Amino acid sequence: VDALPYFDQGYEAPGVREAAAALVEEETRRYRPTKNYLSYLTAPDYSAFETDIMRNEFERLAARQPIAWQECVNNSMAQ
Amino acid sequence: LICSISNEVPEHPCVSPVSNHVYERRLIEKYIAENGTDPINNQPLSEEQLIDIKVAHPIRPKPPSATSIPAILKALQDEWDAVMLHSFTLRQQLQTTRQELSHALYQHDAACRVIARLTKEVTAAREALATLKP
Amino acid sequence: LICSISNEVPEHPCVSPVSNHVYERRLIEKYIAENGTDPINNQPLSEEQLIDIKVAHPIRPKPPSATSIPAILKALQDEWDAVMLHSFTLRQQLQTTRQ
Amino acid sequence: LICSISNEVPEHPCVSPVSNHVYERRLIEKYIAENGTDPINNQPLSEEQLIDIKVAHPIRPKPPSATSIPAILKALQDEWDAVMLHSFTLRQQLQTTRQ
Repeated sequence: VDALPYFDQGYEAPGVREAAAALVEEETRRYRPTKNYLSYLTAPDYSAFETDIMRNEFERLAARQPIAWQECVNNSMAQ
Repeated sequence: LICSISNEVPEHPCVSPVSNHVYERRLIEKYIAENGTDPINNQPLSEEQLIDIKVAHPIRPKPPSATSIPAILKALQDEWDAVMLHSFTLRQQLQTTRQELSHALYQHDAACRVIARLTKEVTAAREALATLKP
Repeated sequence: LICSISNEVPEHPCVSPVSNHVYERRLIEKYIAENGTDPINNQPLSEEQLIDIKVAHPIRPKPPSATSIPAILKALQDEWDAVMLHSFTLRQQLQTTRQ
Repeated sequence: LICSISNEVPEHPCVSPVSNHVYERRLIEKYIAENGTDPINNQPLSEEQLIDIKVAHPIRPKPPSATSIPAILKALQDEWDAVMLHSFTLRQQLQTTRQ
């Protein structure tokens, strides 16, 4: 269970490149469920539980969607 | 007035011992109540260790020519657009990190199986080479 | 302004020069009459400090209603920055998974 | 309950124990920050004059519940401040005509 990257200098990057990912692609081709990674990233997620409210939902919909007698003296006096 | 987790005028500002900033009563009390930590710095903190001060914090900068239209409109769409881009970017970043973490676990277990089989074959060939001379 | 209890009502906006707030003559009269104190901060006050209107005239100078302009910045403050803190811890966990 | 130096709905109204008036935390914070004094009575005061009040305000709209339009409250308060400035200039002109 002891393999140092500096132990064998002859093979490092080309040493395990194709064949290693070919056997790993054979096991992953056999089966590839998800346990430790999905269970580890499942609890914190990104934004899930809290989700806030109000401007969070309105700002999410705005994120998915990139899109007179007094009135003269009102805007005029305000200017 | 100026705060990292508030950026407004708080009613009861609360600061963490690791990072001192004005925090809301429900955010620091509920967040630190569920899991003790600092909200802004993500540093370990306790509820009883929260600093108690009356209107005390640093300030921030701001350009000149402050008006109502840039504040309301520019600040509303800029802050809401930045928070939305940060939430969506964190969503895609956490999802892609979960998929890449799944592929990393598959390559870790499969690479461990190939390393175990190759190590057992190397030990078997080494033992056969050692016992093959007699 | 317009709120629920909390000694808030546009009738005789009494303010005592101890803890400055907009109160009512009846609420501060009976509440301060039983025991002198503030409804929240529990600041010392008496009934003699109570006045009506603001600077003059009968009735009351009714202010505008409560639009919760700073309260929206407080709620969106803690909610936004809260999602940024949870997303920050999730980003640190994602960095550990990448490590 | 209209404040003299604010007139906006106070979040944490403050007053100096000199004269009876409704002040604001920002008015006494910046005004007393530049030069220590009382706005209403022009009396000397210290940093202990401005208080936190007691209950602030119990604003129900604070969870806007999908409204997400701060431009209504900010634009309404800005329009009220501009109308207060126009009414102040009109009161100054009418005061000059009365004099």
